[PDB]
Amino acid sequence: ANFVLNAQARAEDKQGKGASRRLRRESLVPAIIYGGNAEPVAVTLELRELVKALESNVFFEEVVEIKVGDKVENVKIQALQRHPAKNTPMHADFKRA
Amino acid sequence: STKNGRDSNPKMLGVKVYGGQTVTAGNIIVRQRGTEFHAGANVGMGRDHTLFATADGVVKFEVKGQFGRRYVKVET
Amino acid sequence: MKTLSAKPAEVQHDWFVVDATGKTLGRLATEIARRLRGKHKTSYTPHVDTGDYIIVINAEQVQVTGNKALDKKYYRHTEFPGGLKETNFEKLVAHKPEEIFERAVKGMLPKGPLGYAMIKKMKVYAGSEHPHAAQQPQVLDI
Amino acid sequence: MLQPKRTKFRKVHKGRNTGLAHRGSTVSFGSIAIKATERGRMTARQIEAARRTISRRIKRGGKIFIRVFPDKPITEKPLEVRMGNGKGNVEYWVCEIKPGKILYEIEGVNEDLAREAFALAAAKLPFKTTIVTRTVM
Amino acid sequence: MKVQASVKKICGSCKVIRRNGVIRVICSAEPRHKQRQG
Amino acid sequence: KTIKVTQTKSSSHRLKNHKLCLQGLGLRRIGHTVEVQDTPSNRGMINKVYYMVSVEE
RNA sequence: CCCCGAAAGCUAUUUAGGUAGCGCCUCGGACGAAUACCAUAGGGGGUAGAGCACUGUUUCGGCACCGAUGCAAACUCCGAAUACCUAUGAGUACUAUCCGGGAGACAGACUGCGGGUGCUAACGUCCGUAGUCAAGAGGAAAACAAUCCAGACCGCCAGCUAAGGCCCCAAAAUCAUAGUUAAGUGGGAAACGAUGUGGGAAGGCAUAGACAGCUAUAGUCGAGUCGGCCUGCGCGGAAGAUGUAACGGG
Ligand SMILES: [Zn+2]
Repeated sequence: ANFVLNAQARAEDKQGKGASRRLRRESLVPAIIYGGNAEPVAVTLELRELVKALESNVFFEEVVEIKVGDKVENVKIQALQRHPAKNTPMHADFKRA
Repeated sequence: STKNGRDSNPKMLGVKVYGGQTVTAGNIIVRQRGTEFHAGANVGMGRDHTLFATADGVVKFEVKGQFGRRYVKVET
Repeated sequence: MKTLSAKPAEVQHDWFVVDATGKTLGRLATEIARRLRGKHKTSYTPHVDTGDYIIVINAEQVQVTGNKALDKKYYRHTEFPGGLKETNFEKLVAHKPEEIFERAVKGMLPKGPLGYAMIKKMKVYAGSEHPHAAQQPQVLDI
Repeated sequence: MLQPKRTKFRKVHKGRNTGLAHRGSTVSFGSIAIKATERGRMTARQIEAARRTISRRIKRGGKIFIRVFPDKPITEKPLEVRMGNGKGNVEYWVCEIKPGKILYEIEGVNEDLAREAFALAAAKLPFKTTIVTRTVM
Repeated sequence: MKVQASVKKICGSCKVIRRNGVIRVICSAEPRHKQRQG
Repeated sequence: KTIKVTQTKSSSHRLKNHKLCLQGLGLRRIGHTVEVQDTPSNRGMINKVYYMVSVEE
């Protein structure tokens, strides 16, 4: 409700090292959604939106809505990877809740 | 002056026959300082822990037993 | 031997007059060198001078861009020890305008007896008048 | 001057310094820290000088955590000695620095004071640094 | 005049200016604060 | 069912196995074109030296 | 005149610039698919990376142990890509192997990658691996064995391209579209310093009136303004000896 992330699908041709580097050059972020009773889904987000969401403390405890097209998932942030020297986010895990 | 500068001649240890190859009786399979591999069916062990074949057949490697030892055997 | 060379006895040199007011030095010198060497004629031959005569008037109105008026340096060396002399574009253009054109075109012509012969066909005059009315030069806008 | 109390071997190979600092790039003791953004070497004298500057600036009002330790010995030839004749003698100790390595952390001090102290310390170091603070993840 | 590689403002009456491609610091209160980068 | 392969660069300074791949395809000089059966064994040699050949189907 | 075509390695040597056997060249005979390239299938590993389970070493808490946190050529609970061995198979290729006659060579060099040594110095030195020179001409890099492109049987005043290029010296675009630079930066150099100029993401204040100036928080004044964060290109830091001399020149 308070936090909505707009995402696109990440198909198999957009996975791997080269594809992820191309995405990050395009200034997007790959992410994975897993959790009980369903099959994991791979998505992509916007760096500015992710940074803005992480700027607030309450984001790490609330349930957020990730919307890709018509469907919508209610998740919580589970893990996060950062660049060691620049601190820019590089990947994200979301657990279904 | 230095106090180092010594070494010993090479000893040429290692696997001589790999899995899936055919052997005749007497062929040496593994040269090893200790028992890194153990003798299975149709394989004998020498006094310096060398593994050799005692029958004609095909070499096979596996992991077996309660201690997880590596075994080599010959299938006829 | 079907490809023929031009014969010097049949070469015909025409006379042209060019006004240098407001032109850029190098972009004028390239065209002058082309027409002095004769690259614009279909009888062009590397070992024969087939070019035209070029008169240049209003030589002190030539221009350079950027800060080159203060910064572009002209050097020469008398062969005595320590004898390096230096000047710049503003002083040189107010003093001897012909030297600027001579240096610029000399740099772009070939370095040999034929090049010495080809540079002799360029006449540079400071003012708006030239003494070659007897040759009836034509106006060339380059 | 920091130095190992004991070592297994006196002299070590030169090696190569490649890669990033995936370990030791997260604030774990204090609230604010300084981390290197460029790779290089850090000597014991440099560590001591930076620590002294930071402590003097912060007036011993908080705790300072040092997260780099020099454990690699470096040798040098005696001087006016020709090539050969064995490896040289140990002269000083260094710590290898990869981008992302956190050098110092401060606990219990105001942020402006900590930034002033870190700015003073950075002028003593042979590589570029940056300032980071604690985050949830 | 102080001629140095690093030129900074010392007090509040100092001013950083650029003249003919050179960075200078001029102070209204203290003449000993005059600096030029070089 | 059949592939046309043309050699586009020199093979004088390449690796030994790469030269052997060219010779095993049958190419002999720059600009040479050959026609070969479409089998995985042949596509292996083609993919090994992709950088100096042009392939048409 | 025609054909082929090396090596500067290993082992030993009162041996180290000599020699001998093997490796590498050539000629004759035997014998042909037993050979190689690639694709499938089978196999062992302890390197790169990583980690702290052993051996050492490190920091901060608690009571030799516990909790967080680092490091290792001679540490390992782990662990690739390549390389290597074997079997089957398509296509392409004068391939492998054996028996004999004749040798030369056993001073190597640079470049890239993995390293020891040195100062992460040297056109330094010692190994592994690939290319070139040696024993190789032509075009490009101004000139320039070892870099880039490319392997010269002979002749032609024919055509297409590679690397590299298309203002003049000097062959080919003063070609087209959209931006950046003002330093001749381009066409030598760092920590560091700074209202130089583009681009991007935020934040604070603001026409019930913001910043600066002004008149003793009021008050004239009428729109934007304030301070940081990423990022492109520029500026200073920048002193040498015969002559511009750190775009080959114009
Ligand atoms: Zn002042």
